[PDB]
Amino acid sequence: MVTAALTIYTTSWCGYCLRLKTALTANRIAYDEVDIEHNRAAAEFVGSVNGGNRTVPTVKFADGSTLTNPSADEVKAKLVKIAGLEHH
Repeated sequence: MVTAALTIYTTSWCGYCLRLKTALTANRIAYDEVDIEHNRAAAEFVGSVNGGNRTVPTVKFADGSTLTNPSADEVKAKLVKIAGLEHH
């Protein structure tokens, strides 16, 4: 029942993504990471949301908006408003 409201794009080819991924996990933020490395249809979509690039730690919220390389603070403050929980 842990609702992961964040769709985070990840790969095994990682570095900078892991930084944010560690931050969000330590911040008790539930996220769902994508299969794009193996799952091609979603990989192409990364290129779409970044705009010709495929930046790893791209997060798409339940809001539909994507944040390419966000700060953990932003994510957490956006999470609390879009989920309407853990806000207070």
